[PDB]
Amino acid sequence: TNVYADSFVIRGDEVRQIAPGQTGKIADYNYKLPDDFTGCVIAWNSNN
Amino acid sequence: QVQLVQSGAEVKKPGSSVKVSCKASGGTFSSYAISWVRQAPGQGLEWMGGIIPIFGTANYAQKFQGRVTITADESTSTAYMELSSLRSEDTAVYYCARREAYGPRDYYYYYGMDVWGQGT
Amino acid sequence: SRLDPPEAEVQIDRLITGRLQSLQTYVTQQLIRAAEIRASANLAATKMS
Amino acid sequence: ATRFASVYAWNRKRISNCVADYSVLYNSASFSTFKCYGVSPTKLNDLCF
Repeated sequence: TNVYADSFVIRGDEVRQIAPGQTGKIADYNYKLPDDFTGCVIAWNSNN
Repeated sequence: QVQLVQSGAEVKKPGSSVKVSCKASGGTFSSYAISWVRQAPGQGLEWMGGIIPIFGTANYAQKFQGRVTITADESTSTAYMELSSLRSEDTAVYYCARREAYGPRDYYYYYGMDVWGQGT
Repeated sequence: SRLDPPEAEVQIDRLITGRLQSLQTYVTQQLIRAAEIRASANLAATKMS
Repeated sequence: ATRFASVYAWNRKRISNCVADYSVLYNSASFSTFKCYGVSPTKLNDLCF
């Protein structure tokens, strides 16, 4: 139907929290993804 | 109660290295955000670095990175500074400054620089 | 009271499967027993008449 | 603490007869891992053990 592209910068150890069913400071207080999420989570190192 | 005092004043000819101490008496040491600052005569204060003794890591300003070495000796509850390659403009009074800590202590929640040194 | 909804869903689904299978077994047992009772009722009604 | 045990000879402290306020431990920012099994980490303060 439509696609939403959400974007943000997070900490390397915190990439694992951007997923359904996760807990932590980011998953709980910043960006919560639903458990029935349909989509793809894309991340890359942007240190440079 | 809690106070920070350092060693006296030193005079060095240019191109040498200067080491400045900072003693800590009272309170629970190694939780303080020990900071190093300076002010040129007739000019505003300029930062150079800071250190948290429990984390054992030292931060420096870009103007002084690679020229200022800062360490914190937890055993004596003291903080040390080593500055090399002194020049004509580098002469100034040097202050050792602390900050109260509160909270998780891994994330910055600190009070003001309530207590200062007597100069160097 | 002890598990958050993302995991609670798996543990509850496990409980649903077990309780639903037990209820289906019960109803099947009642349907077969009722069928035998039905046969007995037909015998009793035939004997009554 | 300041004298954690070795893993081959790990220490055990038993905690009893007290009120366990887990919002201080859970809401602390100082821990990097807080993974719970059997209970959820955000409902811990409503339970009794």
